[PDB]
Amino acid sequence: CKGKGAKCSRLMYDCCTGSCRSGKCG
Repeated sequence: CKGKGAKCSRLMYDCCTGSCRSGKCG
């Protein structure tokens, strides 16, 4: 996963916190 605030993609839940937030994990 990525650290909340890490550029993510369309939507593939790759955050360590939750989901994407405006293109940034969160």
